[PDB]
Order: sequence, then C-alpha cells, then structure tokens
Amino acid sequence: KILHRLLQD
Amino acid sequence: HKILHRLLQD
Amino acid sequence: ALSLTADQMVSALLDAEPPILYSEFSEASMMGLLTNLADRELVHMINWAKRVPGFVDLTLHDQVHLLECAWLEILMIGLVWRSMEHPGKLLFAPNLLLDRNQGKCVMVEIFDMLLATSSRFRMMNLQGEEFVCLKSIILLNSGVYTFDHIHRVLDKITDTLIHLMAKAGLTLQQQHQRLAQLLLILSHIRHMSNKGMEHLYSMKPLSDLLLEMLDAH
Amino acid sequence: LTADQMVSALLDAEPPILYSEASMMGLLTNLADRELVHMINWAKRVPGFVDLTLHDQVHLLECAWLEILMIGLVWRSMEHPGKLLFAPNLLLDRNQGMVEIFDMLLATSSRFRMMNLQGEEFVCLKSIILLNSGVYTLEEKDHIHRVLDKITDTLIHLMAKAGLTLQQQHQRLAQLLLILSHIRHMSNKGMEHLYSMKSDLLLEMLDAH
Ligand SMILES: CC[C@@H](c1ccc(O)cc1)C(c1ccc(O)cc1)c1ccc(O)cc1
Ligand SMILES: CC[C@@H](c1ccc(O)cc1)C(c1ccc(O)cc1)c1ccc(O)cc1
Repeated sequence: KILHRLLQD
Repeated sequence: HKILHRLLQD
Repeated sequence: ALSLTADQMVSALLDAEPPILYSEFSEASMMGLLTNLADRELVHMINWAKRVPGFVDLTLHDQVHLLECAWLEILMIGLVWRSMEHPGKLLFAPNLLLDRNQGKCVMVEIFDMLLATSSRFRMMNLQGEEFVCLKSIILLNSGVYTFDHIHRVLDKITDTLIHLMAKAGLTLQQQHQRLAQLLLILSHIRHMSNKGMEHLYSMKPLSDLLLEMLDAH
Repeated sequence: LTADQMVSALLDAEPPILYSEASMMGLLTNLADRELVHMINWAKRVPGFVDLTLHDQVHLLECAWLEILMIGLVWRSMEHPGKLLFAPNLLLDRNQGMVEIFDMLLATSSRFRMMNLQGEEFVCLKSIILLNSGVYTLEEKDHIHRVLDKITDTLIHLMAKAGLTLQQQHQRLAQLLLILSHIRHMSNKGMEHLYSMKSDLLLEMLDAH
C-alpha cells in the first residue's frame, strides 16, 4: 500500500 | 512438577 | 565433548539419531495424527538430547529450558530433512505423506514455509552429517539467550561443520559461505516454530508432555 | 564491490539516531514510525536491494522491519549495560518495563558487548537480516543469495584484518549469525504483542504479519 509509494521515489 | 524432569535423568 | 575430534563428534551425533516413527482426513483427525506423532517423537527427542555431546553437562534446569524452547524447531527441521527427497510434499511419517493441497485441512502457511526450507536443503544438497550438526545447534542455541559452556560446544559444532565442508573439497571461501547459508536457515526455522506455536496454543486433547511444552512458550 | 567498498557503502548508508518527545508505548510507536521512514531510504542504499523487483523489496522490508529496528536498538544500547537506549534522550532500564522482550534485548546487547561487536560487522548483520528474513518466503533468489555470500565474504574479510585465525573467523561468523535467530524470535514475540493491543506506515507493516 503505502510502502510501494515511498520506495518508488 | 514437570514430566520432563523425570525422562531426563531416567 | 570439547575433547572430541570432529570425526568423533559426527559419529556421536549420527549414532544418537532418533528413528523415523510411524503414525496410526479432516481438520480434527489430521491434528490428531500429528499430535500423536509429535508426542511419541518427543520421547525419543529427550533421549537424543541426552546423547548430544555436552548437553548432560548443563544443569537439569537448563536442559529443560533448552528442550522447552527448541522442541518444535527440532521437530520441524527433522520433518524438513525427511521431506527432502519428496519435493512439494511433507513426509511426517513413511505412512503419512502430505501434499500442499492436503495441508489446507486445518496450517497452509506453515506447510509452504517448510516446503520452502526442504527445497532449500535440497538445492544446497544438505548432507546428513551437516543435518545432525544443525539440529544440535538448534538445541543449544535457541534457549541460551533466555537463561558460557554452551557457546564453547557451539564453537565445537562450528569446527565440526567446517571440517565436513573442508573434507568434501570445498574452498575456504565456499566453506564459510556454505556455513553462513546453513545458519541463516535456522532463522527461518525459528520463525516457523513461532508461527506454529501460536497456532498450537490457539487450538489447545493434547497429552501432558506436549501441553507442558506449550506453556513454556 | 570490494570488501572495503561493501563496508564503506553500508556505513555511509546508516540512518540517523532519532530523538523522542500507554505512556511508554506512545513514545516507542512514534519513534519507530519515524525510524521506518529512514529505514526505507537506508534499504535502497543497501547493495543489491534496488536490483530486486519492487514487489520483492517490500516483502523483505515488511518481514524484517522490526528485526532491523530491534538490532539497531540493541546496537546503540551496547555500551549502556542494564538499559535500553531507544533514543539519546530516552534511556530505559529494565524496571521501567512486555518486560520479557526487554530482557531478551538486554541479553542480546550484553551478548554484543561480550563479543566486542564492531560497527562494520553490525551494518553487515543488519543488511543480512534485510535480505534473509523474507527470502525463504528464482533468478532473483540467486541474486539475493549472491549478495548474502558477498556480505559473508565481507564479514570474514573484516575478521581476518583484525588478526583472527581462520578458526576464530569461522567461529565468530557462526556466533554472529546464531544471534539473528534470537532477533527473529524477539521480533515475532514483539510482533505478537503489537498485534494484541491493537500511524499509517506502521499499519501496513503490522498487517503484513
Ligand atoms: C508441520 C506440522 C507441525 C505443526 C505444528 C503446529 C501447527 O499449528 C500445525 C502443524 C506438527 C509436526 C511437526 C513435526 C513432526 O515431526 C511432527 C508433527 C505438529 C507438532 C505438534 C503438534 O501438537 C501438532 C502438530
Ligand atoms: C523494544 C521496543 C519495541 C517494541 C516492539 C514490540 C513490542 O510489543 C514492544 C516493544 C519498540 C521499538 C523498537 C525499536 C526501535 O528503534 C523503536 C521502537 C516498538 C516498535 C514498534 C511499535 O509499534 C511500538 C514499539
């Protein structure tokens, strides 16, 4: 959820 | 007590 | 124990090995067979533990603590070992062999982790001499940080593991690399045990011995 | 990367030591939640991690985040016997304890102190935890195992440069990795209490277990 957002950039 | 304390010395 | 050579250490461990027991389905019967099997295995595990070099040197209080903390781990690594030559399936007993699909009776998360470990042992081509070493390490290590002699015996088994690897023609790099790979698997075995134990206390007719193991956790 | 380059990469990638502001659990959760943000950015700088797929990177972090938080805690608490240094302004003793977890962390900290754990070894163990905790749950696994083997060589490389015989090297390596089993144990038990008494990011972390 959240995690694939922060690590993507 | 505990069962285990018998098996371990016998 | 610390006086034993590496060849003698292995011979003691190989000779102390418990036999592969047999067993006598739904979610009620299936847990019944495994419980009956595990309870009979535990009696042999206790006698195996006594024969583990350096184990009887510990206080009777400590012997109980180590076994109480490591019993499911030891049961699992044994299971994983026997299931090695049976890909995609778990060999609980020669007469009790289950597939992943037959794991969803009660437990399917535990099955895939064990299968993963078994295929991991096979991909590493884990030798029996290495197996009995890992098992003894699990016994002496799992409860040592929840209480000096033990760390020396652990060091002895480390020397023993390397000796096997060195005698099998692996370079000094592959020796410590393989050593590392084997011990990191013990992290997963610990994980599976923790996940298994919370599940066992969820459902719990267990025996006296198998119940007393659970409250320890 | 060389062994020297592996260490330099990890050491420079180290997250900062953050500060803190039912009573205790509020602080720890707030602290862990802010640490998680730094852990993620630290994870990217761990050699070989970003080479993995985005799907795999999260599985590894979701499974190992508390282990990584705990070994960090254990590490900074090394030179403070009988106490846990959650933050430079938050040093807690055993009495202020869930205390079963505290005793295990103290035991691990005292174990690190007996072993004279070096920082260079710590960043290796921490990175090992990240790559190992979720790997047993095909060409990508070959890679992770290749990085792990690289970190193994790095650990051995460090020990040899400290004047340790090849026996002591092989013994110390085992000793370090056996501790990762206890760290896994502490994490699962910690995770077990965390899910019992229940920010945004930490929710995805807790629900993963
Ligand atoms: C992997 C199955 C494992 C298990 C554990 C916990 C679960 O929730 C489900 C399954 C099982 C077992 C492992 C190894 C072995 O040699 C014999 C049996 C088992 C042990 C104890 C017990 O009271 C019941 C079942
Ligand atoms: C050891 C305390 C640890 C903890 C974990 C689980 C428990 O049940 C009790 C305590 C704690 C923490 C560990 C390391 C770190 O850097 C910051 C904080 C913590 C993590 C997450 C969380 O939602 C709340 C508290």
